[PDB]
Parts: sequence; structure tokens; C-alpha cells
Amino acid sequence: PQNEYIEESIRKHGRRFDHEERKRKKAAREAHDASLYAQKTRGIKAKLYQEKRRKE
Amino acid sequence: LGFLPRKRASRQRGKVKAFPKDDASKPVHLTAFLGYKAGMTHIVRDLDRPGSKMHKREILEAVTVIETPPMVVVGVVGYVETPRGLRSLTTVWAEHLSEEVKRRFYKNWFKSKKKAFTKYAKKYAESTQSINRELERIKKYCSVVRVLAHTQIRKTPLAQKKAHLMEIQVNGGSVADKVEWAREHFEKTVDIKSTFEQNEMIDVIGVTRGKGNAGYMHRTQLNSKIYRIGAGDDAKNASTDFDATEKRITPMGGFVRYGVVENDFVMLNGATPGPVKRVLTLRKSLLTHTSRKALEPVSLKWIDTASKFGHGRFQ
Amino acid sequence: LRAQFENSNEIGVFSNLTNSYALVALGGSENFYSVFEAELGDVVPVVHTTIGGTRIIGRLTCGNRKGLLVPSSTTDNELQHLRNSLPDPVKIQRVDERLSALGNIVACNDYVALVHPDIERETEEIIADVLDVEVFRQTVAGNVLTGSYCALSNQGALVHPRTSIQEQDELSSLLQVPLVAGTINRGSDVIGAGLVVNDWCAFAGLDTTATELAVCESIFKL
Amino acid sequence: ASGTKYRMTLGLPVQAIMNCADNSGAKNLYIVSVFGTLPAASCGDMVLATVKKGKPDLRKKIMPAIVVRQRKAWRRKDGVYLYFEDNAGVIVNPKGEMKGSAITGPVAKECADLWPRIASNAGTVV
Amino acid sequence: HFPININLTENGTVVEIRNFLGERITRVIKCLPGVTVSIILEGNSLENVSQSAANIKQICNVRNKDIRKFLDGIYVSERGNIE
Amino acid sequence: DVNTFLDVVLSRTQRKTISRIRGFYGRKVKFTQDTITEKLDSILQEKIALSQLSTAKHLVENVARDYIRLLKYGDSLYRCKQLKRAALGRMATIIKRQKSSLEFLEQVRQHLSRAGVYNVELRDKYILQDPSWKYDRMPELLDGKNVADFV
Amino acid sequence: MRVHTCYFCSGPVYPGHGIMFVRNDSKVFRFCRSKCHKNFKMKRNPRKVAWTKAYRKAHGKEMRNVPVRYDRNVIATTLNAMKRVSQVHAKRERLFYKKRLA
RNA sequence: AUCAGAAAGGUGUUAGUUCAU
RNA sequence: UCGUCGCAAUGGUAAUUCAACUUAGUACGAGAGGAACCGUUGAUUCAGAUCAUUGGUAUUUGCGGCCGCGGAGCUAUCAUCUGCCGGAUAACGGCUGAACGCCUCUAAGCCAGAAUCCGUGCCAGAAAGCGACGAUU
RNA sequence: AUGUGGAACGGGGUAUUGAGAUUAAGCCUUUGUUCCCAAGAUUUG
Repeated sequence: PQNEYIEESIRKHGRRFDHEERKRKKAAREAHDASLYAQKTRGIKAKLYQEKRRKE
Repeated sequence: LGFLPRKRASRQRGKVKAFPKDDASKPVHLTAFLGYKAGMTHIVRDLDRPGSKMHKREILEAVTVIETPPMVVVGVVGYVETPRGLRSLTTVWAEHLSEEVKRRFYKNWFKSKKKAFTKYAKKYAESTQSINRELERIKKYCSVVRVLAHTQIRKTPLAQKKAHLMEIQVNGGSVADKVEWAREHFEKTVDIKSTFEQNEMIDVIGVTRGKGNAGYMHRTQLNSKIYRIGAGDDAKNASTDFDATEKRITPMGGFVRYGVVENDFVMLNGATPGPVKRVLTLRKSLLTHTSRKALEPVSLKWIDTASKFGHGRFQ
Repeated sequence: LRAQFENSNEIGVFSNLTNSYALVALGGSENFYSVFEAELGDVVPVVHTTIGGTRIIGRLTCGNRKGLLVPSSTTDNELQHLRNSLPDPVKIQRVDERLSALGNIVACNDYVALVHPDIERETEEIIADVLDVEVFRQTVAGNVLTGSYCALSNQGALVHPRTSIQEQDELSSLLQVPLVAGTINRGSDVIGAGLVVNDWCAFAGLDTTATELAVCESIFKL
Repeated sequence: ASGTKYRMTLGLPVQAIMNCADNSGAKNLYIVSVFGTLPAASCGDMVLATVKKGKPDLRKKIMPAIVVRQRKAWRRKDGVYLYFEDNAGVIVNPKGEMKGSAITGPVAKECADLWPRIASNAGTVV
Repeated sequence: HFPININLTENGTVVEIRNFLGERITRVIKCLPGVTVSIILEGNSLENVSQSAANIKQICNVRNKDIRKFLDGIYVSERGNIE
Repeated sequence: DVNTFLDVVLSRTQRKTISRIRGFYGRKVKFTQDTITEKLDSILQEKIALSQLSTAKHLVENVARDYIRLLKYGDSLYRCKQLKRAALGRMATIIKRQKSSLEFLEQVRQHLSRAGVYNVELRDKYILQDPSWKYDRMPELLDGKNVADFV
Repeated sequence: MRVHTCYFCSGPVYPGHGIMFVRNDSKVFRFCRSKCHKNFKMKRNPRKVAWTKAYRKAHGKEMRNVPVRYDRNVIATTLNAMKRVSQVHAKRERLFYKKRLA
């Protein structure tokens, strides 16, 4: 619609029931995903991923 | 590469490399049939297909007519499955053997002494204990049952005097139930009318006709639905109930390379491999499709009996 | 009454709405027929009779409430079946109209089933007799086939906007009912094809021009 | 246009003079650049056609031509390829509606079904 | 906007979901053995209930739809002991 | 993002991967500059300081393109790589120009954010005295005859 | 279904066979065979062809659009009328067979 | 080792060391 | 020995590339434009066929007057046409569940999910595979 | 390899061409006719 339609709809109706739970689950799995992705990284993307991890 | 290499068919009569899966719950029934393709004719049938562009409209399409006389069960074959494959444990033939089957069994019908299976027929008449023991073993040990039957070559107007005998696997019921059904149907004629209701899609297997110095290759067309399975005795086999007009399915002046068909015949839409007067095998499809075309009933409106030979003008 | 013919808006072409029995066709848009059913279809029986084996019965047969004028190509027995299939007041007879789309040719108006200007007098007379409503030669929207180019009904024979005021009046006098010039079927010259005008209620196309839909109702006083 | 696509004869083929049956001031309409271009347009399929005869503005400028009839043999309801009187292509607008006032000559039923305006134009449908 | 119709068959062993965001294709999910669904699902196997809930959530999933905008779907509210 | 676009350009060069190799290295750098220019054009499709930053990015891209031309002239693999690194160094300056541009681009983005089987027939609904006979297959084509025509 | 009459050969026309032609004056012409179509395309006079039935009739060598209620009996009655006409046609054919010999 | 075997990273282990509580 | 009918180790491999309408002319969307899935309409490509339908070709080289054509048969994106199956899972996202009393696509497990793969179907058949079976100089 | 035996013709039917002729040759069929033959050798336990 106009302005923040998504924000207005969320305030009027409500957010997802499991939005917080999914975010918490994703955040917990982030530590496992980062190590797994680095281990499974291959090719030029592996060098880029390693460089990004080293820089961070 | 699917058809490569292109080689001539090793068998004049089409052999089905596979059969539909048998169900114990379903009743014992046949799954294949043999017929001789008489020719192809143009017929008009109403297309009662919902959602089609020409729904409730009559369409002129090619119909392939193959004579399907009743087949007499010569005997039964008991194949026992093994880890190395399907092993034929034994085969039992009826006491009475047809002359055409005996003629087919020998390369020299006139020169033969007709001694084929003479001892077996004599032994069966002398003592049926071995046959019962063999039948019991098949019903108790064999896992695959195939019924051997010979086509009515003499009834059909074919120069060949040898019946196109073939073995068809039995699908339905238990091994004992199949054995009992085979024993009941032993030395008995089985018509295609009981096997096929002419309201389903089946597969036709046949050898293509060569075209001189490309052809003579076995093919198995699928998604073929029988349009009309008529009986030669009935005069209304080729005539629909829409306008009566009883007539023979044969074209005026005789069918092209076939002559006149007098036994039971089945007409299905579409073309099939092989020329006229060629043996073809019709069997139920192994895989069942619930398509509208395969489920909608087929009702012929007009059947053209015009002279296929030459340029016919009168039906 | 706006009624889109599925993807298109040619409700009148598919079904010649007729206060006695709307001349619907086999394969015609269900939504267009159902919306026509809601408007006057209870009074105007929408029998899905494919006139001449065509999904556009309204284009093929001049389905007036006094009767439906099927084309000359349509079989007499098929018309006899179609006339029997439709209500007795709306008789679907095989008018000897040279146009295979006789209903497109002949303005399917219940009061007078105004025939196409290109349609011959014998074709017009046959269209008049088959539809039991007078068939005068009329060219709606500059198109000889007024039946598709004019939303014809006893209440109103609304012409397409392409038709002049005199041309709409000419189609009006030919169909013996008012003819408001409204271009049905998405603004096209096909008023009658887009809009299924019936005496009980002049249906139209949902995807068609809103002004034409109003013109069809205004001509039919609906 | 409308109608079910099929392997049927096309009245308005590309580089073919589909006569502009619709009364747009054009007698004929040759498809220099047929719309949706064996590029061809069936009976009622609006192919952009430059007027071969009649209107000069439509001439040498591809304008949609909803084929009134297909001169080539077109499969009928029975599937029998039936050849109409002519390959006349009634002039249609860019939206597919018949640009011409009234289609003349033989207008096949496919032309009427493809475009309701062509059906309106088809004063003598054949 | 379009309510989702849920149908239970075979004492809740089969669940049919219709009109899910307007979808005209009904999704059929077979419940795990020992679990009955009436949506509250009760059973003697916690893993079977969890797997069935995941399958129901997977069935009622929006594809190529905005998660933030379109909040329609099926989510587990709570899970505990029957007794 | 601008860095993602540069990474995408680098990824395209990686996907693609003496004098001929030197030209390929220059072409890859030029293609990366072309992709950066395409990204700048897309940003323009999606002004003032932003245009100046885009012009600054284009100027740095031209420097990278000049280094790309130097890469082609650098037939030696090390020479081609050295000039390619100079293009990357020029691309770094483009990223510095993009840094201000992306902030303006991010603000612009924030401002923008703020069934087929149906058959019918009137014969079923026939009002005939013999509607059942109407639905029934009356004599129509006796082996293709005119039985229906007679009716 | 309707069995049309050939324009040249004056014979019955069945679906799938024959050729149908449409003229500018909304005239429909049917050819029984390719030779009849070729004769029609050659502007051959039907009365000038010995094999044509039109010449046989016009040489001394030979002798309902109203709709109704849809009844299968009406179609059967019409078919019976066609059978009666066929018997009369057979009598006419008998005259045609003898007169053509003369 | 899910490429065994005969620069580095690892929600990779193996043994662990040191420091914190 | 002559065979007759079957089995399948093994390989090739098949259907293929895209669509639209219906669906719904609606979920989304202020509305308009336009939802997954359903069937239909197809466009293909390839393969399988056949000459019924369609055109020609055509040694009925047959006919009627070298021409005017040609039956049969052949041929076809010149014709009429017919035309695959579920899994394993990839990418991908999971659920539950340790390490990390929880959590945690995962280390246990349970999964979902690809024109891919494997199966499956078709084709051929180990010339140096097999079975049943007849007669038996 | 002695009988619907087959193979040949005689044909008919059949279409062609435009009623006639060729008329199955990869159009059909034959209560028609006769010919040949209860084969000629070979292979093989």
C-alpha cells in the first residue's frame, strides 16, 4: 500500500508464531554451519570464504 | 541409440519381453492375446472428451482391425523363479493335440510322421498320476505360470497352415488357483471377448514390414485403446447401435492382402507395426494410466466398409 | 450484466441470452454462463447447445426468446434437437442463413431477431422464421453481422459504439428494441458477441468495456 | 486471437496475401511480418499483414489480419482437411479485435471463435 | 484471506489440507503409527509426534511467497505430556 | 552490493579461468570493469553526489581499463598479472568511490522502500417430449449415411 | 451426419473421402472422387460425361429444414422414408439400366 | 580417510599441555 | 542328434525440449495485472509405425486420346499418427537429537526434495549363456 | 514329400484410365481347369 505497509500489517495482525524460535534455531546453528561450510568449501569460493573468515 | 543396432527381427511372431504384474487378490485371468492384422480402415467416432477443443464431436480416424479368433489352450508351462532368473520347471501339454500345433511343431508337416508328443499323449492317457504330480508340484513350487495356446490359423484366411502358438503368463489368483483354472481351460478355446472388455488401453507387439533394400524390426506400441471388439458370428459386430445397418467389417471386394474375416475381430484406433495378414500380440499394459483418453468410453458412430482396394465409393 | 467469457469477455458470442432460454453452447465459459445464469439465467434457461458444433452458439445461432435462428450449415435434425433441447418458446431452428455465424449475423433480439445487412432477404426471412422474431437487415458497428456487433434483446438491442447513432437506431428499428451504441468485448466492435442481451436482463462482459455493459443494460432498461 | 492451437491450415501465412476481409479500407493484406512468426496464422489468428490492396496506410505496414478463412485444406471437426474459398485475412487491430468494419467473403467459424470482433465483422461467415 | 480446510481420516491417521492460501490441490499427510490427531496430536512416541508435526509444517509451506507479508501457514503452538 | 558485484565480476573471471594470455587478463579486467559499469548503469536506472561518485567510479574503471590495456601489452604472465593488479588497485579506488555511492544508493533504496476437463450439452437438459431419445444415439450415420440428414 | 451428393459424379459423399469446395456466392460443391474433382476443375459439363449420373438422367437414359421435437422414432421414421425412397430409386435404377443400354 | 595411508582452516578428532575458576 | 518353445548374465537405452489455456482469470495485490497444482490445447525434437487419411511418386507403364493421366505398392516436419516408470538422493531446506542436561540438517537417527543418477520400460541377447519340451537314423 | 496338397493358368471380382482394355503383380478371391508330387539328394547317433 503506502508507507510501511508490512509494519502496519504486523502491528494490526501480528508476526509469525515461530519467527522468534526459527531465528533462535538459526542463530544456534550458525556456529555449526560456519565451520561445516568452511570444511566443505571448494574451488575459488573456498579461498574467498577462507579470506573472509581470516579477515573477520 | 535406443533402437540401434537396426537388425531384422529374429522372431516372425512378436514375443512380449515382459508381462503385467500379477495380483493374488485379483481373480485369475489372462493377460495377453494373439491376432492377425487384417488391415486399417477409416471410421467416424464421437469424441466425448470433456475439456477438449472438439468435445462432443465426431472425428474420422484410422482404425486397425485384427482378427482375434478364440484360442484353444494347448497346455501350461510351470516356471519357477530362481536367483539366476526365471527357470522353467516343467511344461504339461493336453492329451489331445491340434493338427495345426503339430504342423507348427514340425518344419515338414507333410513329411513328418505326426509322432510329436505321441508318447506323452499315450502316457497321459495310460496314467494321469504323473500329470497330477507335475501339476501339484507346479501349484506348490512353481512361481510363474504360463498357458500355451494356439491361434486358429485354419479358421483365418491365411495360406500358412501352422498355428501361431505362444505362451502367455497367467496373472491373478494363487498358484493352485491358476493351476485349477488352467486345468479347467486345458484343451478349451478362450476368446478375446472374455479377456478384453474393449474399454481400456493395451499394448500391441508385432514385427514391422520391411521396405526392401529399414524394416522387419519388432516393435511394441503402447497407449492403444480398443475401439470395438466384435464377434464374427454376430452380424452387428461392425454396425453401431446409433443407426443399425448391420454389415461386415471387411471392405468391399475383400480386405487388402487379407480377404474376408469371419471370426471374432477387434478394431482399435491408430496404426500398428507390420503389414496385413501379420501376426500381432496384444497384451494388457504393465503400467496403468488414469488419463482421460484411456478412461473415456469409445463409441463408434460410422464405420466405412468401402472398397479399400482401389478407390471405393460405396460402403 | 457483465460476464467475462473465461479469458475473453465474449459472453454473447458463446451464449445468445434469451428470456425464454439462453442459447448457451457446449464448451462455453462456465463463469460467463453462470454470471448470465445469475442475471436472468433462471428465467432465461442457459442450455449449452453448441449451435452448429461451435462453442459460440450466440455467434452461431440467433438465440432470441422468441426462438433461435441456427445457421444454414447447422443440420435441421441438429436444430430439431437444439430446438427441443431449448425451451419451446426459444425454438432453435436451422435458419437458411449464408453466414455460418448466423447468430453473429442476426441480432438475437427476442422482439425482432434483426438479420445481417449482408444476409439475404431469404436468409433474413429464414432467420425471422427460425427465431420467430422479425429479422431485418442491419449492420451494427459498420459490421454486417449485427448479432455479434449489437447486444440484441427484446428489452434492448444495444449496438456497438462503432455504430453511428442512426446506425444504432437502424439496428434498433430492425430489432424492434432500443439500441444504445456500446462497444462490448473489451471495446471492440463486437457488442452482441461481448454482451449477451436478453429481454429479462442484458448480460455483458466483465472484461468488456464498462460503458458498453451499461449501454447494454440502458438499452434493455436493466 | 483465440481458439485451440492445432496443426491446421493457416489463412494468413507469412509473406502471403491474406485478403483483408474486414472493412478497414483494405481489400487485401499481405503478411510482410506476420505476428508471432513455416510461420503462418490460422483462421482468425491475427497476423500483422501489410495491406496488399486497399488502404495505403495499412499497405507496406504490417497490421494484424485475423484470417477469415484458410484457402489451404484445414482439418474439420472430423479431422478431414477442408479447403475454404480463400485465404482472406480480415484486418484486425493490435489488440486482436477486427480493425475493419465488416469481414467480407468467406469467414470460417474459426475466425469468429478466434476474435469476437472478427465474429462481428464476419457478416457472411463461411 | 483464504482459510485452510483440515480434514481428518482413519481416526486422524490421514490429514487433508485444502484451500491453503487458495490452493485447489489438497495435500494428504499420513500420521505416524501410534499417534492420533484430532489440531492436537497425542501419542506414546514423542519422536513420531515431532516428525508428524514437521511433515504437517512442510506440507503447509508457502513457495515463492513473502514470509514477512504472507503469514498464512501451520505452526506448532505447544507440545507436552497427555497425562 | 558493490563489493558483491565486484566479487561477481571476479567470480566470472574465475569461471572463465603469453601475449594471448595477456590479452585475456586485460579482457577479464575489462569485462569486470564492464560489469562494474553495468552495475553503475543499473544504479543509475534504479544524481548530484551519486552521479559524481558514479563518474568517479567510471574514472577509476577507466584507470582499470587502462591497466587492462597495459595487461594486454604485458605479454609476460607476471607483467599481465601486475597490470591486472593495477586494475584491481584502480578497482579498489572504484570501491572507495562506490563506498560513498553505496551509502547514497542505500538511502535511495530505503526511500523506495518507504480444471481443463469439462463437457456440456443441452441434450441432457432437453425439453423434448422424447428427451431421452434425443440424448440416445438416433440414426445419424448408417456406415456414413444421411440418416441424421433425413431426420 | 449428412451424406452429401457429389456435384460432378452425382454420388453419395462420405466423411474422409471426397473434396468439398466453397464458392464466392456461398455455394458448396462436393466431388465423389479425384477424377470428379479434376473434371469439376476442368469445367467439364456433367451432362456431357457418359459415366456421370447427371448425363444419364437428362438424356432419356434414366427415369426438410423445419425443426421438430427431438425423437429417435422421428429419425427412425425418416430412415424408413429414406428406405422407401431407396426402393423407388431402385425402380428408377431399373429404368436407368435398361434405357442406358439403348 | 565420505580422495586416507602404505600456507592454512576445520560443530575434525586424537592424546593432551598451560592458565583461569 | 535334430530340433520346438521359453529364461536373462550382459549392454544400448527413451521419449525429449519448451510452453500456454483451464486451473483462477485469482492467492498475491487498493485494484488492475497476475498463485501453486489439475486437465486441456499444443509447439517441438527423436524414435516407433502404417499407407487407413492425405498428396504425389508409380514398370497394373495399365489405360484413354508421343501425350492426358495413372491403380497397386512405396514415401513423408507432404501425410495420418503413437509415444514411460518410481526410488536413491544432489543442490537445497528440514524435523528430532548429542557433543554443548538445553540448543544444535548431524556427531545418533528421522526427512523432504532434481529434466541428474539409479531403478524402470524399450531394444538386442552370453555367436564359446540357461530351462522346459518333442522325435530319435 | 497325395490333398481346403500346393503351384500354375482360365478367370471372375476389383479399381485404374476415361463404357472399354490391363485386370494382382506387394488390389481381392476362385464348388473352374489341369500339372506335379504319398520328393530329389544331403546333413546328422
